[PDB]
Amino acid sequence: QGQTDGIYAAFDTLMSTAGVDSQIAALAASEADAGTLDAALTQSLQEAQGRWGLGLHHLRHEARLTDDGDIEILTDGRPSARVSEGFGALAQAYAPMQALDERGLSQWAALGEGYRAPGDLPLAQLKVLIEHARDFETDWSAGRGETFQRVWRKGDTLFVEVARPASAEAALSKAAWKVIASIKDRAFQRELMRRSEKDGMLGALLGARHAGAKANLAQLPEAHFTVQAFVQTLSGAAARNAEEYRAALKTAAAALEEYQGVTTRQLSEVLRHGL
Amino acid sequence: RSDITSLYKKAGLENLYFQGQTDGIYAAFDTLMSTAGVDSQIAALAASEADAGTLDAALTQSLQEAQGRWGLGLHHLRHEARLTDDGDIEILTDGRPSARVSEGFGALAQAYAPMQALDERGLSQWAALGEGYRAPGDLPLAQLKVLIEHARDFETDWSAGRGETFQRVWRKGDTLFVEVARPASAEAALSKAAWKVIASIKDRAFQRELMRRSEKDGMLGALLGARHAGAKANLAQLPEAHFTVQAFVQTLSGAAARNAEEYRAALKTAAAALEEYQGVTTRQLSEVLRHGLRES
Amino acid sequence: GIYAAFDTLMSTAGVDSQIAALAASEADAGTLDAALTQSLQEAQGRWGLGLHHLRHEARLTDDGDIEILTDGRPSARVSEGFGALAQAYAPMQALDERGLSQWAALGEGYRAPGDLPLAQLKVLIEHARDFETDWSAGRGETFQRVWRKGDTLFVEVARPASAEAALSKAAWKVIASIKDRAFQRELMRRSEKDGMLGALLGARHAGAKANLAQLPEAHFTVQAFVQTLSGAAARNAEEYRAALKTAAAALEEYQGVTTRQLSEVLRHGLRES
Amino acid sequence: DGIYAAFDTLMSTAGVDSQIAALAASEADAGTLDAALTQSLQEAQGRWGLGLHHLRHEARLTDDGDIEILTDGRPSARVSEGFGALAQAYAPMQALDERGLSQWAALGEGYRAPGDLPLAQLKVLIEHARDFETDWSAGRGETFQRVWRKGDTLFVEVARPASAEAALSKAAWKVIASIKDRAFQRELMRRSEKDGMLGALLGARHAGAKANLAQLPEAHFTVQAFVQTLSGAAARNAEEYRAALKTAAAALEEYQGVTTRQLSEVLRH
Repeated sequence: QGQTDGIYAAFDTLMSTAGVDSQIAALAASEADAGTLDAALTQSLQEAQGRWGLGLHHLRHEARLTDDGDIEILTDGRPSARVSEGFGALAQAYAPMQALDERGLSQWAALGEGYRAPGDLPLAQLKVLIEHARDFETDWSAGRGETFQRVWRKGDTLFVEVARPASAEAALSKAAWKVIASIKDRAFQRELMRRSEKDGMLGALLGARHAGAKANLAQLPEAHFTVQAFVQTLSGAAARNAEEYRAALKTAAAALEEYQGVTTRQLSEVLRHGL
Repeated sequence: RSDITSLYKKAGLENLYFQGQTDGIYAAFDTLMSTAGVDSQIAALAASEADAGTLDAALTQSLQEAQGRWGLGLHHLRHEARLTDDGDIEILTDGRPSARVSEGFGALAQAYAPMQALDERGLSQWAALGEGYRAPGDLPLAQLKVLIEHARDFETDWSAGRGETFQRVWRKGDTLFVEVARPASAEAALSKAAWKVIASIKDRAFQRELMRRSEKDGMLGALLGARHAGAKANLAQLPEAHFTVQAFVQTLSGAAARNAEEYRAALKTAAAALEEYQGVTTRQLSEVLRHGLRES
Repeated sequence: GIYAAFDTLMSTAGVDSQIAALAASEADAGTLDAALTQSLQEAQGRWGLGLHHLRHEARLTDDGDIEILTDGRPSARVSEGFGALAQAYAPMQALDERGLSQWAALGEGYRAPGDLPLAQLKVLIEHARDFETDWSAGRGETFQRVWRKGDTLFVEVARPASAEAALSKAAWKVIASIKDRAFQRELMRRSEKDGMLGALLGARHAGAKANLAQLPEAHFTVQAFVQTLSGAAARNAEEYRAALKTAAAALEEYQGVTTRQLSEVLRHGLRES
Repeated sequence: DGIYAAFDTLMSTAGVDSQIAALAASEADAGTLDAALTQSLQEAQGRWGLGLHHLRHEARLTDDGDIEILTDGRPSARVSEGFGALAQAYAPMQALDERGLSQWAALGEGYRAPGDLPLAQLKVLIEHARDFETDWSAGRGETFQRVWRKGDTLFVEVARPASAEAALSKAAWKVIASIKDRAFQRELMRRSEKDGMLGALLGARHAGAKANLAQLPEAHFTVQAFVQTLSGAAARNAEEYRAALKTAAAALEEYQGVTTRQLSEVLRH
């Protein structure tokens, strides 16, 4: 038996947690050769990995269509999960692959086994690496505004990663907190904050019905995946220029804040529409 | 006739050169290796009945070490040597046959020439790590320190070093390679060895005779009683007429390979070893040069 | 002053220009300019730089200098140093792997093989207008070529040599002739760290090492000799062959003479040290 | 005002189909017409055998409407002045020897190789020399030949000298041998012993009529030579030269043959 096409909307919804607009349901109606879909699915998955912050830059990520219309997610050519299995299935397939420190930062090297420079490396020395080394990679270091950052290079491309780890459940809940906190009507704010004692911060925002809220509480991809990182890349000459590097670092930090605000804005709109 | 006299003289000198050498293609390879300062003892392995695989490994390891001395600039190629069924030794670069030792040493030099890319200083223009960025060879040590401590595979250009040398450094994986070079043609090396011989003569009369000759024909010609280029032709079959020590590669690994001060120490070690190897010639050639002496 | 500097520069080619004496004789500016240009052209025919296609001139300047021109344009002034002269010339040269010039003496056009059958070269010498052969080997490890310009046949024989090598050879002659065993041995030991010349001069340190690089002998040396035939001789192939022998003899002579004179200069400086 | 046809008629005597009148009738400008006039003149000079290779040949127009002829930039003749006028302008510049061959060197001042060089030697000059020139040497079939190079072009000239008067006498001969009445033929062939072939056909008086009727350029110019050129690599290939030599000899045969046949029709009509 062959499955359905809700699979494509589900994948789009998964991608949206990473800040990626994949438009796979639309491409699916274009009736383009599977090759086109496999290419689009894989491209989107790779962007998503850049932002989820699981720390799997060393793995080969790909997604393909299957004989029964399913979407298969693979790492290093090994199947990890199918979208039809649910979002928790995928995040749980990924979890054993991670190596995290007590801050939630990946301890895997983007370039793989080898030497990594220390995170506290002064800019004066990092500039020498950028200008005159070939491949190199640094460890995490503290950044501005409670972020963490690292840089590495592979071949022609320089990668600047800025991260602020958060569990999906806590990012989601904190987003609901921000929606409630930024209310001007003290009475309405108080009513919502009291409702959350029994319904939860998110359920208090009244997504829909009682069971409908459950449908929007435990199976949501936002409860399994969230934006923890942003990766900004430079190529060619730009990849060996310290000024371009600094600019990319500022860009990555700014983009990180923007993408970590999506859940708050979305829940804010939900509350607006619920009134 | 002049060609028969020359034939006799060349054969006499060759008999003297390979007197005490053991084995045939194996002795030829041992002498080839001795030009690079490598004591390979391949004939000894063959005499001890070692199996063919061991001998192949020995040939290859010795060839690689020698490539680190000859100064050809083929660090980017894989060098192998292997025994063949017809009694030869086949020399390969990147897995492709390039020469056979039975064809002579000038043939080996000719086989390598199309692969070389030497600048006007005699230094190779090829990167040891192949296509890719190379750092300036005159970086401040404070910046080269960063590359040595924290980079992965990196490479610098040649620059002058202390004592009329040239130097560069690169890292491949776990190993830091420190190369010190002072180019010198095989012919110039022969001239220098003959010079050391003449300079060491203690009989002033004979020494001044040799010097007098060295003004018209060369240093080597003075020793061999021959005009220049005649004296060279007499040695054209010997490996010393085609290969000599032009460089020395000192390696560091482990923690020492990310210690800038160990890098600075390795430069001095490599330069010392280079000067030592370039001050002496092969034992065999020395026996040849000192044979046709009247006085001591 | 400058006149002696020029005479020295000319002596590196075996050319005895005698400019210092001519100026001391109160010769007029024209006579001196003519002598400077004549000597310079003779020297160009022996330095082996390979600039036969360029016109070489030299002339006095008001401020006591000598200006050296190629194709009528200033190339260098003597007061700037001999390394500056060699540097001025270097961009104009095109030396092959043997040190032989790749330029055609006649400029653009066809050049014949240098290994051409002698019976055929005879035809070119007898019946051609302007023609030119490429380089080829000659007698006694020399190289040779020939070309025609109008009524004159030019036969060039070359034995390329490095100026620093000839300078080293002269220093070696001096050391080899020292009659004081202890001192001779001292210099021979010193010549392994410092060079042959550096040891001779005591040039142990920088600055001295740089000063011995400003010698004209460190940049120019006799590498070739050009023999000319004109009139009927310029179309007689046997006269051409004779010219090869004469030019080779002249080259051997000038190389030997200039090295011997350099040796005597260095020895004199040593004794006066 | 048939000046353009007159130039075409002059070019006809060299075997040159100049088609100049075709261009003037087509509103060609003075630039292209001067180019056409000069081009045609130059190749005609190659075949007339005048021996003026060392001079620059140029043909420009004037306001009155005539092809002014110039050599080395100096005016020499004008078409409106007649064809014999042109031949007389050229005569003082020529230097023909006792064989009808020019003594002038095509390259001008400088060494000229002797004529009778073995091909083994000439091969060398072709392969390895820069500019060179040879004197005249006899070829096959009572022809004469020489070769010279200038820059990147090799010039191979083959000639069989013949005066215009000889051209006319040969045309008249060929006409007479066409006569199908041996009696009339025998009378004419015998009359020629005192009048010449041309006089035999003139029929009134040789000495006078042959001069009074000298209105056509055929009385002043004919084909004596052919110059074939090679350039680039071909100009140093001994085989290309050898082929060019034979081609030029063949072409000369053809052009003298055609010119004779054309004279036949002119004399028969």
